[PDB]
Amino acid sequence: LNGGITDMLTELANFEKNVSQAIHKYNAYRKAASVIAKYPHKIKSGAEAKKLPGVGTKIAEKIDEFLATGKLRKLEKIRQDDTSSSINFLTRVSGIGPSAARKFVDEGIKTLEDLRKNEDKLNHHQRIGLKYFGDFEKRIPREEMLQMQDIVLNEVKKVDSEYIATVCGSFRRGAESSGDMDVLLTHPSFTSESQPKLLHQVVEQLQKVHFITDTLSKGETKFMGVCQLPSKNKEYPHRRIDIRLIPKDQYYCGVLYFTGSDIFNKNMRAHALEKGFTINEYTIRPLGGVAGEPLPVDSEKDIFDYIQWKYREPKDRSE
DNA sequence: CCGACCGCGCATCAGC
DNA sequence: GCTGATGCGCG
DNA sequence: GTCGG
Repeated sequence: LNGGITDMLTELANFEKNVSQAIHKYNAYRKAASVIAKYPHKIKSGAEAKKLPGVGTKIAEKIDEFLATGKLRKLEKIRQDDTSSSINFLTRVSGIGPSAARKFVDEGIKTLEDLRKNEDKLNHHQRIGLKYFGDFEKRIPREEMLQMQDIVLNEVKKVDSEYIATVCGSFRRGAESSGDMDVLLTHPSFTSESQPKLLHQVVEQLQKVHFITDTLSKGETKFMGVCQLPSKNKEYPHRRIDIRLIPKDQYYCGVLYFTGSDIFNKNMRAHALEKGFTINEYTIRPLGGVAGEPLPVDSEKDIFDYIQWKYREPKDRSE
């Protein structure tokens, strides 16, 4: 409906973040693009959009110019500037942030090919990001997710039956396609007052059956890496998977949190306020304005009960 | 007018 | 070698 | 860049 405007804003956001290294402007722009995309009328002026939360005076000028001229002068000058367009592109490589990008580009490294020539100048995460540059930008069709979940839940169940695993993200809301695979893991012998190699044991199994192919980073609670579905002798693209081990007594707060949507938790985090509780990523604690101890949570329903809110199916949690 | 705008786990580096 | 800072990715 | 205290 307003495809141009939201593209323009998203270009602007990518540029403040990657090139100006001004992350707050980056979120301001995308915030603005977020609300404008969710606007059931074709915007007809800057002023019109100004009535929106997240759209201020400056973005309003840009919308008038884009509407009037079909382009934005600021963006043009930016696209025809090799430095900032080459820094902006390099960040598409996982492991290359604003700072690394600019660094490379200062010393001539501008392209994927320049990166291959210089593999010896990238860290491990970066090498892997370079390797799977195309694959990481692909979306994961649901029926692959489904198939991926099956192996992950299946291989966890096989290390120790007490393991609990939940693939969250938009996928848990039944979105047709995901961007990565986010699994939350926990285990009875693991609380806020508590085994030695719980995550490891599971990452290994998944490696042992050739499902996990590369590790970006791995510690006692968070795993970031790459996986791939087996094929029938045209191989599947490689995909990003995170795996997070969480204490059992905060597990379900976790699940609720990493299921979103961002907006659903917003209207919930800030509805539980009305009713006298503070929800966060870890716990639901009561308010006295001082927060008491965390309450027991045995499921997602429990959290919904505390704020006496009707339970909302992950699917219907779009907002 | 002026500061907030999430803040955390892991990898790596800067400074001893 | 150790400790704290920084970069990066991510709900 | 936009917001709200």
